[PDB]
Amino acid sequence: DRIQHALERCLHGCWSLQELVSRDPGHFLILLEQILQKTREVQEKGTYDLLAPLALLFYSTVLCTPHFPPDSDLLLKAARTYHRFLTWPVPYCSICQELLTFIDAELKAPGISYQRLVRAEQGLSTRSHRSSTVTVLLLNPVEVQAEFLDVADKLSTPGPSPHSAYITLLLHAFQATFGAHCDLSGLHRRLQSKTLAELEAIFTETAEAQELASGIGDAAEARQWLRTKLQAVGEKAGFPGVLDTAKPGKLRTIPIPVARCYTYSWNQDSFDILQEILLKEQESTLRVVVFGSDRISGKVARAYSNLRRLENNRPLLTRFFKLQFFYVPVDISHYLGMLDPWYERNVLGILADMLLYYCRFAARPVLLQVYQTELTFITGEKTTEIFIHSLELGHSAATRAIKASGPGSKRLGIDGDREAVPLTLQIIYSKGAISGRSRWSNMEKLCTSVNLSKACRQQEELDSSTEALTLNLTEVVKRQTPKSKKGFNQISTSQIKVDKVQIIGSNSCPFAVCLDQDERKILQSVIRCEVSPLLCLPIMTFSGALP
Amino acid sequence: IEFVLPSPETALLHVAGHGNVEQMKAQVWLRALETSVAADFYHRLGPHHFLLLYQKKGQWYEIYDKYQVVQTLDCLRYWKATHRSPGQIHLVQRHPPSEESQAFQRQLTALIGYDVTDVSNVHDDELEFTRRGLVTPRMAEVASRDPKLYAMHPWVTSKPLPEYLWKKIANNCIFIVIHRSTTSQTIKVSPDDTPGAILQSFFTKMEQDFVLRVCGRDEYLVGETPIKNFQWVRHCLKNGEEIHVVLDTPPDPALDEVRKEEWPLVDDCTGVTGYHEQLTIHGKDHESVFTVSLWDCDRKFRVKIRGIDIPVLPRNTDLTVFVEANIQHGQQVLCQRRTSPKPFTEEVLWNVWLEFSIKIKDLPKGALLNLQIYCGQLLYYVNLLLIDHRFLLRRGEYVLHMWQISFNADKLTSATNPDKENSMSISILLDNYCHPIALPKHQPTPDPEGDRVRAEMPNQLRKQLEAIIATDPLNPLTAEDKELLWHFRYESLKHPKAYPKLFSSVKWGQQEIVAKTYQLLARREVWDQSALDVGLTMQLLDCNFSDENVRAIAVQKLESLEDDDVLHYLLQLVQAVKFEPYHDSALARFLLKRGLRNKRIGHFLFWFLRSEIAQSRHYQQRFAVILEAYLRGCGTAMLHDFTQQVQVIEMLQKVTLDIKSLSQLKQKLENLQNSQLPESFRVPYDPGLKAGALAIEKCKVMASKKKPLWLEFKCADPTALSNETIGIIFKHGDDLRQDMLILQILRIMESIWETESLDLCLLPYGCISTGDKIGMIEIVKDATTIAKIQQSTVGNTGAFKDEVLNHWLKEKSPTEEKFQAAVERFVYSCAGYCVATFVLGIGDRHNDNIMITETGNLFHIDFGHILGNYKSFLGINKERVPFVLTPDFLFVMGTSGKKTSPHFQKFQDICVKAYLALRHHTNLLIILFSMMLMTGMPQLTSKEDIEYIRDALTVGKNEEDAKKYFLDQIEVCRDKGWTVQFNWFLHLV
Repeated sequence: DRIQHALERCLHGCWSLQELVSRDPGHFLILLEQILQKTREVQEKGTYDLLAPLALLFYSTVLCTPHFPPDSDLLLKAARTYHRFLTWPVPYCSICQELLTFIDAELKAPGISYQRLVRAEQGLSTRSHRSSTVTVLLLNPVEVQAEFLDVADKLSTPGPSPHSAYITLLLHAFQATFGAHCDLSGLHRRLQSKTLAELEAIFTETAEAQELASGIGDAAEARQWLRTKLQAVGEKAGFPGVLDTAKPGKLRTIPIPVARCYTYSWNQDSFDILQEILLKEQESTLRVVVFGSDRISGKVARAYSNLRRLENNRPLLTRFFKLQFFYVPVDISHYLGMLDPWYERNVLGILADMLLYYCRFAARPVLLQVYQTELTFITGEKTTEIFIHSLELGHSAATRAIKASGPGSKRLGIDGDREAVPLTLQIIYSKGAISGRSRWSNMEKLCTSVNLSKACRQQEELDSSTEALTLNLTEVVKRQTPKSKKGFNQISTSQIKVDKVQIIGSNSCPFAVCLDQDERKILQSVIRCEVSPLLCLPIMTFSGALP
Repeated sequence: IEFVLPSPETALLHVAGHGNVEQMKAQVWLRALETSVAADFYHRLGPHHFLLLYQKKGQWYEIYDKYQVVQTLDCLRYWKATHRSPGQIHLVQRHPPSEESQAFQRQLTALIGYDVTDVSNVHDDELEFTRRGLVTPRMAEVASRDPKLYAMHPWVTSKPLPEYLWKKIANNCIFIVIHRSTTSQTIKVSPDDTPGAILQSFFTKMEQDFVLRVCGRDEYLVGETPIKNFQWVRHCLKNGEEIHVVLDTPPDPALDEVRKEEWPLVDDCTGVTGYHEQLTIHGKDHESVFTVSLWDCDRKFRVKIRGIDIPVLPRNTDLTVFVEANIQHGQQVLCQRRTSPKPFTEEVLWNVWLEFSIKIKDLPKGALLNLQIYCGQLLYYVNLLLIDHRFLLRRGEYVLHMWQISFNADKLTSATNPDKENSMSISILLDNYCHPIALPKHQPTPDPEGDRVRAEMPNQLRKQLEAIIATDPLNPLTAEDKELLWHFRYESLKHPKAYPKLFSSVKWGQQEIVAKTYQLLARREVWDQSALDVGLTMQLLDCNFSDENVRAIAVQKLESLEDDDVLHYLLQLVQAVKFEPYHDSALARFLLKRGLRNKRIGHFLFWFLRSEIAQSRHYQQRFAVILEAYLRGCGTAMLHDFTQQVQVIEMLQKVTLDIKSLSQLKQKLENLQNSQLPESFRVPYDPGLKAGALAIEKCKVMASKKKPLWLEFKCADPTALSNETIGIIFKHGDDLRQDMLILQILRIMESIWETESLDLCLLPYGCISTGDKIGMIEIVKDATTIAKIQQSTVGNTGAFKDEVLNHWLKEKSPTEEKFQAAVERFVYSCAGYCVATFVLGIGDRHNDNIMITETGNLFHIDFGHILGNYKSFLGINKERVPFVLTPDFLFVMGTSGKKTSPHFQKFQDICVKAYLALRHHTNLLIILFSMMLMTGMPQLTSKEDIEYIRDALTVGKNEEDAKKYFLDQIEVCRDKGWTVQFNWFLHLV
């Protein structure tokens, strides 16, 4: 009853408390009952919002639960309930099909999914063709946060040995089929004396049996064959009685071990250390966890753009591999939480558990909308490929700053809030790309300051999922020459919804760009600025961009 | 399924079930590449795709659908019926169309005036699939066609000869004047003798391979039918003219050859959808689910309005805008949702999910999502067919270009505005699915019969139902009436007159009610042996019935019409094609088949359909596809005739356009006559007549604000008995679709009066619309205008005198007997036109649009001029008269004493007879009026306009009361003698 209340409190948002209430093996089955009831209500009432969090909670609980009872019908009821979801739209029926396959695999092989996840994360020996492993990198500058640095240190500890990982995997696999009829204490005592090679052989045999049983085709026959094979393996390896040996021996949770997380600071050098950790792994998939505020959003987008330019002839992706990116805020997180309520409640909101949960159970990538900026200089050289979230354009003190920077130094004074002398500004904006009809419009006047903002920064009070850009004319000319009425003098905040922008200066009036107060980039002396809108940065979230 | 590769290589494939096996193209392609290095080499030179073909009946068929093998069930069914388990499918190359094929397509495009092959304004392949699917009825009609009878196209009727024509047969004998070379012989033959008997009698009255062709016309008196049953013979008897024929060699059937079909037969699109049990996901293993039944989806319907995009804002109204989405089925809004009002600018963003209260399983076939942009009133509209023509629910993003308004047929179109660069555009998102969602087959079988009722109705409820059935079509049904009709649906089948009301009582927004309706109409028999009622069929083909099965029922009853009966209602059927939700409907197939069967029906169908292609953008593509199918069907001789007609029409279009921009007309006419003028062309409003040279010295331009061309052509037939020319008015700047609809209604009314043995001397002229605001009108000879008759003596200053018309008619009568005949004809024609214009509501006209011949007959002309004014104003803000009964007409009839006269009494009697005759067909007249208002009006109609007729036709009243009503109308006409005409003159001046 209290588990149902905790579930209800979790949905209408609590989270770690809800996960920790499941301390007893029967709490797993109780929570599964509650989740199935909530899912049935959701389907009956057609509530699209609650499907993804409920699906994820069911997946996690079934992954962690030990030894579904032989008489239990949770798996069959869940299979029917989800198979009823095939008439739902694509982002929901996709999760439906994923859970249906997962449920079928867990019903045929009771501990297939937990064994798969733990074996992949710990990088244990695999006899399957093209063996896979999971590596976690926590990219933490030493100036991110003390609490987050400490939690990364806790995750960075090597912790369990391959011996202990094999013991835990074998214990979970044998309990998932022999729940209360196996002596887990005696089995662990016998396993503690086993050698590493023996443990590896036993684990490989059990894993092969589970994979074979996962595709038998008949649930009862698959379970019977897996039970027979596990009994044979136990008899071969000298295991004690595992068939109805002792009723007193009750269930044990066997929680997921801490994944082998590596904490290395890359110092914002465009993801250089990823190649180093590839090389170390040589001597599959890797999970990148990015910690930091908005100040490193530019660094992250440059790094990913460089990686997406380079991987075509780099060993990171040519070797069997999968690169996943996770972001923790410590405003990308605002946008992600706006799209994903689960991300808002769990990540954007004892902490190592949540980081591991986000790493393990976030499988839907959301492509962050980034803007491609190209600047044509006053000297004839053309620069391209600049990525931002907002932009401040036209400042003459900023072009003095860019001239001070030159071709090999930082643009000191590009931070904005600087007086600008009037310049000859041409504004070109493209409108109407919602219907595929791009309409270009032109103005040519005198201007000092222009704001180029993304609605996603303030999308909480606007049209849902609006990828458009806002061009704002405000605080213009009055900063230096308030009496210059010929140009854009004063001008209250005027907003134009735009998608592509071209702002053109003049040689006698040099132009400048402020890239969210990023002074690291070098741009010599620019005049023409072109901003254009699948793009970049697929940050993983629990549920993708629901339509 | 064995496959035959393009090298005679036989690759034995295996039946791969039905789940996502339209990679069968890719599967067989990869298998061919593996099994032949020649295929590997040809991969670098082969086309993009190939074609899979089989042989259903020896003739070659194509599998034209790329989604699932469930579609291909017809080939498998034929193979299992023939018991040949290994089926052969030939893989053939996508050979490009030949040079002659492209030339023929270009000629067809020139004839149609629209490029059917252009796929730049389609978001699906419904039009192309209709093009492919219309081949089967076309080939069926071409194969089952009598060559000689088609070539000679006799115009016959099976209706009994009217008594006023029977009295014109003096001694049960008819004289026919047969011409051979310059010799002419009169042969007396009984009216019950076939043309073969007449020809044998002529030969015995001294080879035998000859026919009788009407002199001066391309009309033949052939076939096995009594000589009295020919429309030409009846026309000659009615006009008292002598029947002249010539002994002509029969036209060669080889001239009507049809070129071979390029495309293989496409079969049907009903394969993708099966019964519910086959499409449902319940009982499946979530791995064999390749399609999802529509009736499984229990969720509410949901559509995401993304935004609105316009290049430049209209300045009519602004400052607020919202979107209203209506799920509706045949003008019945099943559900309606609205968006929040937002400021009206060039681009408005909502990105809001509108979720209706209608379940997805409850969406019927032909359900229509009407997206309307309102302001603050309505600004734009567009429609999307929720269920595709393959019985598939729509999914994905749609950028639909909207229609701008300037109850209407054009509001039901599923076409998208072709003006991409300037029109309003609305972006919507419909949910995507892993598996396609298919609406199951309409009804598996009524084996349980839907619990057909056994208990007798109580007497009181029987009386209530019978009272409901007898009521007029326009009388609304309350909730109680609909509940009674549906609750006793199995009793309402026994009365065919209740079918429109019964099917209007069906709740189309519920799936089970639609299934019960299909079970109900699956056991229709009283309707099948029911005598054909044109009014009931028209009611079933109206805009209120969007269901495919009801339309199929109506067309099935239409199929029993005669050729002349189809000619009577051909324009109404073409207009009713607008109401069909899908392009390939039973009405389109019926029109195609009956235009291919008869040459006259085909000619008039071509012109009626080309006019709609030219003037109506909403239904350009559907009508263009239908016309392309017909033109591919008809023979090459009639294609050449159509080409010559289109050539002369286009060059006269150019001449009218050049003259209207401004002796000059004369010079342009000699430029035409010496170059680019065909030697002879078939007259568009009269296919039996061939106009030859142009009498340039007689052509002119009327003193009209439109400046039409008065042309007179020479008759191309040397066998013509008179030197009379052919008059044709080519007019620009007026919409002639309304005029020709009114003329068709007048012809139908005349047919009704003939059925009740009444000759009102009302004869409509020949008007055909040929293009956007341009058309052609027949010139009635020896006729002038009443306004011009008045202006001869008094009327230039507005003064009007009563004796003008009687004296004018007297002057044109050579003798006293001719004057008496002219007076009688004037009385009859005036009564007929007064009754017709009062019933149709176009009676409030002026003298400038009323004509009279020298024989006394009366005419109303330029119906488009007054129809629009009547629709806009209805005469409620001025002094309105029921019809033009001017005191000059009364003086021609009576003694002007305003008491009575024998001719006036006869006029009253005959007009009352005609009024009651029309009241006998009240239902047909009402449905025709409703269709005319829906289709012929570029504006938007509503109630209080359609129902006017049920006040004019005196619906629901005694015959004596209706007679008194028409007498009161006559009296109020006699009260306003010159007031309304003087007011019209002041308004014009």
